[PDB]
Amino acid sequence: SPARTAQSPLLAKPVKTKVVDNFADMLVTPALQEALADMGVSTPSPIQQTAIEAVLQRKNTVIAAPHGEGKTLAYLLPLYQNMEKDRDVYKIPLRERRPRMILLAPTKELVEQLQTVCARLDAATGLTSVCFTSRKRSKYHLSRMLKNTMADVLVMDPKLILRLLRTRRLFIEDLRYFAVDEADAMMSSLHDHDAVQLLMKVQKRNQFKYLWPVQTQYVFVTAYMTRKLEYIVGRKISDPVTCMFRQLMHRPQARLRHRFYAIRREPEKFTVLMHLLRKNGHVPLPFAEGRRTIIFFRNIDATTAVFHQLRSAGFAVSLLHASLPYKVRKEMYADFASGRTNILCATDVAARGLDLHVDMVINFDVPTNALAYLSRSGRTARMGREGQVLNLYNKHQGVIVSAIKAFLKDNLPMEGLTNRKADMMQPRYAEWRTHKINALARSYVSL
Amino acid sequence: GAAWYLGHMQSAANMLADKVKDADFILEIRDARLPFTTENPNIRKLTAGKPRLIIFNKAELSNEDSNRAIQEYYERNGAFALFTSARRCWRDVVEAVQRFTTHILPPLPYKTVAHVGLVVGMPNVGKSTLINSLRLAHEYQFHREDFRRSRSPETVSITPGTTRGMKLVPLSKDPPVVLYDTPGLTLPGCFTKESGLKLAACGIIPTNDVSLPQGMVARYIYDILVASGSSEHMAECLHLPRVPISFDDCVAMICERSGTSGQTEMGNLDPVRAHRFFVHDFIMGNLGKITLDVLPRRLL
Amino acid sequence: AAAAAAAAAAAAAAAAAAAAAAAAAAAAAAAAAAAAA
Amino acid sequence: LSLQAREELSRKSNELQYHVVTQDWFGQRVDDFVTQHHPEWDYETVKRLVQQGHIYRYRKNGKKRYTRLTDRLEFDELVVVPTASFWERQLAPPSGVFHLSAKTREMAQEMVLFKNEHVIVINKPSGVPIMPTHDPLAMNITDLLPAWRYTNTQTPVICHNLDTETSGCVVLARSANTHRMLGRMFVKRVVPNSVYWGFAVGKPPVNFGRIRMHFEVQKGQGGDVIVARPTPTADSKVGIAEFVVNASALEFGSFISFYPLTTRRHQERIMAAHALRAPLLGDAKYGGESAFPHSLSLFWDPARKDVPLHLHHRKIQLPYKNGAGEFVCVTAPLPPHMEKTFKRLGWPVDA
RNA sequence: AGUUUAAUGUUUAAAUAUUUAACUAGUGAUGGCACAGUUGUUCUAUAUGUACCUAUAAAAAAUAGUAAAAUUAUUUUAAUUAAAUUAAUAAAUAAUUAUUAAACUAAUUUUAUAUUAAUAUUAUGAAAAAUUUUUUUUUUUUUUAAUUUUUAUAUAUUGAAGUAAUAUGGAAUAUUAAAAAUACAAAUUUAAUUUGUAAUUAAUAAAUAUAUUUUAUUUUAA
RNA sequence: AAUUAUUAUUAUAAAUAUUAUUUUAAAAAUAUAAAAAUAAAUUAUAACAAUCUAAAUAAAUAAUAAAUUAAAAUAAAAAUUUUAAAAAAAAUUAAAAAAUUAAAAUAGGGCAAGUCCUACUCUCCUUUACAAAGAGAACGUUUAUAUGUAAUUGUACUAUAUUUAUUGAAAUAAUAAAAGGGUUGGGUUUUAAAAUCGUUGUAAAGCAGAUUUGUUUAUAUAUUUAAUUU
RNA sequence: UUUUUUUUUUUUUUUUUUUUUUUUUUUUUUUUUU
RNA sequence: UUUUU
Ligand SMILES: Nc1ncnc2c1ncn2[C@@H]1O[C@H](COP(=O)(O)OP(=O)(O)OP(=O)(O)O)[C@@H](O)[C@H]1O
Repeated sequence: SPARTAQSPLLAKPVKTKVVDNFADMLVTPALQEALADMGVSTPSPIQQTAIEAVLQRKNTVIAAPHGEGKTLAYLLPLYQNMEKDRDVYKIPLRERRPRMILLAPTKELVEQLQTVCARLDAATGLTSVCFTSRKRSKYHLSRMLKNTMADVLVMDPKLILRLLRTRRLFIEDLRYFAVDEADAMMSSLHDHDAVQLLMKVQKRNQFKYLWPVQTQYVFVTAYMTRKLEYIVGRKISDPVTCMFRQLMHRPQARLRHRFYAIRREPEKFTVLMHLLRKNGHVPLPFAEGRRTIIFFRNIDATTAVFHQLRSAGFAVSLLHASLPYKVRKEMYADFASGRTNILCATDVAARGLDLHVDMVINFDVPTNALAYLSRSGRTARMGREGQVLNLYNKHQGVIVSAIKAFLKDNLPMEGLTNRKADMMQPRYAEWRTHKINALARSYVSL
Repeated sequence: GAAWYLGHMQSAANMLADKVKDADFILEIRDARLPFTTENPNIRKLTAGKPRLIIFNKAELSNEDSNRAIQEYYERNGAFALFTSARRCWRDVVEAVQRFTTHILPPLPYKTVAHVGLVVGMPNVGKSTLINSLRLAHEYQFHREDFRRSRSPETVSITPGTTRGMKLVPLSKDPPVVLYDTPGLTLPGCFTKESGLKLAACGIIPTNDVSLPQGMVARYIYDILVASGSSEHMAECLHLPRVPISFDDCVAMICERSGTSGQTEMGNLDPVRAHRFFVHDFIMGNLGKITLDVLPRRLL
Repeated sequence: AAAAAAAAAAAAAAAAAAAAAAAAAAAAAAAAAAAAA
Repeated sequence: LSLQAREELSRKSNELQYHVVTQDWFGQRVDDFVTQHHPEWDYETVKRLVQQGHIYRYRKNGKKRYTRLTDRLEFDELVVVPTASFWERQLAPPSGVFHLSAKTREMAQEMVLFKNEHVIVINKPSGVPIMPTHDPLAMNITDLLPAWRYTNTQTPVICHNLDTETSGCVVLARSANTHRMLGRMFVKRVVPNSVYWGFAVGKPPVNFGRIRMHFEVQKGQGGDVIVARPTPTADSKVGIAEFVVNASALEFGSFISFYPLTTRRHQERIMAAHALRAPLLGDAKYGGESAFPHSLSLFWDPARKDVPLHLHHRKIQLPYKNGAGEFVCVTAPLPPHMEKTFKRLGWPVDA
């Protein structure tokens, strides 16, 4: 809001809205445009235009977009552009265990995609990237630190980076770039508070003045602007160049269309799902017939209950939650992705920023939040693709769906500083507010 | 400003058709003393093929000669006709709707749905009292709409106004011959000079006012009965020299229960207390048991 | 409501009642084109 | 509106994007930019689009700056100003995208009670319609209209369609710009703005009050009634008038004055035919069947259609004022057919 | 002359009075006796139980934890005035004002500067768009003291046959351009039209048009 | 009945006792009460008459921040305005009117939730219970057991899930509290005993030999007709 | 750890219908607007 | 499923 975010750090300070509208005029090297157009990107999206040269310069940035607006290229592309101008122009030596840039990522299925989208940038020649997740005898899989790594870009979950540090195997000594992805949740107790405690050790090294002055470029990319994200950035980071686009943000996309089903009975939530799963979809490689679809559940106790109920009813349903083993979860993902199995009984793992082909999200329980709803819904329609989200709301989630139903027909920001998830925000509406129970009555009935 | 539907009926036709396009058996409540003034204009071309159950009420005061032809007329067309004295109340008219379908109904495809009945007619000749007698008792003894009979708001107890949409009365249960309402389409108030006479003659539209004084219908019931006899026997019933020469004497001869402030030597009686008498008594079928309409022997 | 166009009264019979509402940057500070008595 | 801004976002059209070059046009007022690039629209046709929102926006940065006509351009942002090219579609683009012999050009000049540079008020003859019903044939006001173009104004526009049988006072606007202004004067008043006179036969209830009926026009000519004290809320609009029985024939007629706060059809006569069931004299459409003229010592020969409806649009308070501070009130004098029954009753016909 | 209502009365003769207004015909009843408050009567009005049904009487504390309201003492001796905001594994301080205390150095006039700790104190409430006038709330008495000028105008002539020219206060010039005015001739479709010349128009180029101090804040002396 | 107060406290007995408290010499409103007209007793009548002074004596009541005012005009403040400012010229006294001043952020429609309401299939602590065990159960009691809603209640390998299944419903027509005046719109308005008690105006201060040099004008219509005269 | 094997989540060697609004036309017409 | 504006 304009008449707000003045009484809030990280803002009241100008938001770089200087559109540059094409890749040439953002000065991205033709060795990177050839690789971009190779991917299929010709025109810069709204977030890209304005924040790619706000990080092509060394300005510490807060990229904030809606959903599927191109943020992953937004921050990553210019950082490869920047790394290339380090190793070649400055000739800053690689060294062994000292990575030029780290990337963070909340979920294991999000880490990996951030690697292949960065792997496709070997046009940024020398840059070699390695991602790492949990495994079996995985502590014996930093062998790829002893081994060839020298990896200028090291994308990993924050917790495993932190252990590589405190046990003296990583050495942020030469950390030139420090990026964070899906920071809305990563910089909070929701994940581990481990994004912080990692800024600082980096923040306390570029102000050490007894090793070379490596001013680490901090880059935060977050679809949601939470109250937590403001202060740990507005109050600690130096000159955060914001890129908020307040007239398209905290809103679900336009071409995405919503459907609200009112369900009175606990066990009736099922037929409404199979009746929804009668859209008969099947693709090459991405007794009953469902389309491309994800089903989001309140809990992994239930995400497998319905999963088996679907499967034993004849669908090719898939299953993805955290308590799965390593082989099954790896497989059960590589079936849904790549054509097979067409429907994915998922929990909130799939809500957190994943890209694929999905085209229909069933909220098997409309979530009690505005993040847990924009994150699920925002997986449906990405970069202009059409898409439908169906909401099986209940009696207990009626209020949130009394308002979601009302904010959509108006296209309003969902309480534009989202809450209830990262900033749990007992202040329903963000200010020194505890809304009144108004009156001017002054009759005060007698007996 | 509580008036009724106001407009020529011949523009309420193409909407009446689509009301018959879904109905099965057409009903009507008429007055046997007015076989074709209490009819909707389309009775001729209204349906011609839906099984009509056309009822003439108050038949005991309508003449019996004209009763035969009007009976066999529709009875030749196939559409039925039933005459009732109304003393034996509509309870027997209801029995008709229990019988006058079992013989003519097409068998229902689904064992218990309805026989959607389209009713028409003037609300003041017997159509209202036929609905609101079966509409009130359905609230207590219950067949459909399936709720606990508590949501009827304050001060209605009946709703023939402002909703009258899908509102319908379930007259019967196992052959559930339900009946519609037909928001009143009759007596348009744009009636004819003469039709208002025959209407207010029968007790229908009993309003006798500046629009229609007694002396205008009384002049009509007297000049209609130019044949003095069995009507002069109502005159002779009150000391009248049998034949009345004209309107002056007969109305003034019957001033025994009439009068106003008149002298002890020259009494100036009141001819309006004699007006209403001669008017309202013919309403009761007391004077003569004779119809008003002409009964076209031709098809029209 | 929105109190616009104040009026600073100087005396009377020497202010002309059109110069009261003058000292406001507008089409006033001119001569009333058609006065009424 | 939120859907109006949607199709605006999802329409290629031709979207004539208009750069704002460094030299000539950066700095100029937008209404100069549109009017010297798009000569097709009249300037008023350009203000409507520029203010309405079916506007020629300007786009510099990531949002659309809808603007007022005086906002000036920016220092070569190549700040495109997008203008609409194929409005026709779901948009529904805005407004602007015989002979009259003498004895008529004179007849239409004795029917003028008031004229200035902004309106013309006439005195309509009871029985001449306004809109044509026999599409080639009937002599109505709209065919007469090129006769009150006094001083060569552009064909005055009719403002409130008086009915056929209604006599009285009409208002034309002499200017399509004045006609927009004279709308707020007619629809759904709160306090009266006009006086209808009439001679209803039959002294109604109390000689002061207000009538609230809820009309419903079922085609053809259903014309329904109070059915809902609140409203049927779907097909019904209410018509409110504050009637005053000025003087009254002792018990058989009255001279009633209606101040029609609303704008409903025959609301004068249908509310008069059910203020008592005493309709207006000669109102064969809604009342009119009591007798032919309701059977009086008036001209009583054909009657069946002789007596014209004694209803007269008497006075209209225009918003244009006068040399003295008073607002102007036309006072269309009664036709002889009401001057007949007024003097036949000896009342002082107030012109 | 016993029975469900209307005016006056308005601290009234009454802490419900006089007249107005709606039906029943004592062989079945004025109190005998009887009932009582987390409940009697109950002709079922959540009406009535001794002039406020929160029944009355007695004893008591949680009962403004509540924009509640009050809170007793002149002549004094230190300052600020809207600032703060992260629910939740290893990241230097909430902020305010307040009470009480603490320390001058790489760091310039030979200038200037309220920093720190401990404790006390967390409710003074914006929704849209647009965007990357001013310093005053508070004075020990005598003087002293620098922010003051009102209004802007324009007519006549002649010829037109319904338009210009001349005079005045922007003026006349000069050329390039056009004269849609226009006037004249000549050619003609008579006349109208064709044609040119000049009034005139516009652009552009050049030379022109009037005067202080003095009434409110910059200090003393006791 | 607070009284020496609106009063025959009447269960009974009764029928020619003059059987012992009511000021004032004026006028209006009001209050009671009153000849005539559009076969009855009625009207309305806000129409004559009739009763209700003053002064003298006696004396209460509510109310009270004070003014230095207060006539009259006229602009200026989130404001609603108590004041202040310019400009005026506003005299005492008694009486009578109530125009203004001293008694609630309301009335009406249109929406949505809530309490009230009914209803149970699933909710919680009911107690009163019933059966069961126990005594060779003529009965008295103490444990173990699910019944009715009885009836009160409440129910919108480091990661990436979890803190809510746990009573369910009804234009529940009226209340309450909110908002509001392509989905969508009907409502328009402001009070019920007033000692006036501040200004106000109206009348007045009782005989003036005498209108009106100049103040100030509730003063108020200019035409609807009829019948003539050219 | 410990560094070896040729890989392995590799082991490993301590809008309306349906089977645009409104302005008080009398079907078809007007006029304003979006 | 499809007619209409
Ligand atoms: N400049 C571009 N032009 C066209 N398509 C693009 C462009 N950049 C990215 N895309 C495509 O659009 C998809 C959606 O954008 P992306 O994957 O970056 O979403 P995201 O930034 O992760 O989403 P979110 O904003 O919700 O976090 C990309 O995965 C890619 O397929």
